[PDB]
Amino acid sequence: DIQMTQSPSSLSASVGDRVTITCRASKTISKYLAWYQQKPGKAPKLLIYSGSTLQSGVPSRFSGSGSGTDFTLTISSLQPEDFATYYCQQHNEYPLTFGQGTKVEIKRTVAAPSVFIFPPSDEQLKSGTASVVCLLNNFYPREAKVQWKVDNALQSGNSQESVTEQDSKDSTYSLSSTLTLSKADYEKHKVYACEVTHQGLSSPVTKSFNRGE
Amino acid sequence: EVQLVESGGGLVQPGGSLRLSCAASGYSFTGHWMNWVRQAPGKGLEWVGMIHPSDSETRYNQKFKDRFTISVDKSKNTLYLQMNSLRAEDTAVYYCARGIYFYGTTYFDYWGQGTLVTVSSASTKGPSVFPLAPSSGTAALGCLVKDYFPEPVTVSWNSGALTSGVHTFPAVLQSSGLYSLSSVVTVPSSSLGTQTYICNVNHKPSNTKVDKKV
Repeated sequence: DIQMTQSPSSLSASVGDRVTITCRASKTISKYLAWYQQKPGKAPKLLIYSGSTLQSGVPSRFSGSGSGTDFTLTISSLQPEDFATYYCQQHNEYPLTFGQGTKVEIKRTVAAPSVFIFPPSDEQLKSGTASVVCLLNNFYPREAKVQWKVDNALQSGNSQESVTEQDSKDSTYSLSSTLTLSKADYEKHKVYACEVTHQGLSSPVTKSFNRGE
Repeated sequence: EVQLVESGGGLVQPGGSLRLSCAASGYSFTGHWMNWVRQAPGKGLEWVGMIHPSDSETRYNQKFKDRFTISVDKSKNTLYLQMNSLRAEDTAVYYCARGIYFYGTTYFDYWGQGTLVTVSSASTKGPSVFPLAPSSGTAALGCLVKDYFPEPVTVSWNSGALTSGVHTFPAVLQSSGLYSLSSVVTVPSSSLGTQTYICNVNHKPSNTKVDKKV
């Protein structure tokens, strides 16, 4: 099979930027590469096929070039409606194979998260489980590092995160991390801390509580 | 005009099976190859295989040949995907897509809306809702919507009176096979004495509704 390598995985750009998205094939695919645009919850839309041919109706700011193993999709000047995920797909042989995608998001200024920690509720403790939550609010860029500490012991494997998509008004992200402990383990320890590393922070920020306070 | 509509998606247990349908209208059905393409949540695209409605000639992606059967009923303008012995990795949105097989091999000019297939051994269950209490000039509170299946739940605040600064996070699939999600909101610290905060949680698949004061 042909393996398609797409770069970058992610790009934050501004309206008006020239955007360059690349796809490399593991072996030659001649001139036959297609490009698709996909918006969240929607099907992919065809933009370009055979490397450089625009599908009728596709705006002229989209263009494609390349041959053999190396190909490019260009958006000459980014528009608001262009923020989206783009995929390449070789059509030189079977099986048909796709790149892993390039997500194009809105560039804005660095913003440090506001950090908050929440203890488990007394009601939950009655069920025999403790969930401890850490919120990282309204930050940019998306990359950030949450480390859980229990009585200063670094936690591993017992937390899960999720992240919102860019806020429609301020283009920031928010993230919650949840540490899950048994009631017994929770009650064996005093200090619960969420330590946050981010580009906007000159040193890691720690938010903590004491069990029972 | 070309219209493609998938149906048949939903929940299935590991080791189960499902038949998906794609109704293709608005053009000559027997004139173009039809395709199935699948896309796991978060991920990119995988081509399943293709069929020509005229004579039911097929070509499969090798990886799918054992467990997936593509068929067609040209009299009904309908394409099918029979998926057998299902497993967690089969969880994906499944698209039917019309092929242009002309320049080299195939690219896809029209797509359906997609139908979601979710493979799970969990059992239908409404959530427990727990407060994320504001700590003793901006404060954060929220609710933890824990241990429900299947997706989705909805969360509002103060019956929709509170919308500014709300973040409701994507659900996380826990190791138990049940989902959890948090919804948070930032508010004026001054308000915590005076203003009431209630999260309104709905889980339609179990007909569960919960209001929790925070």
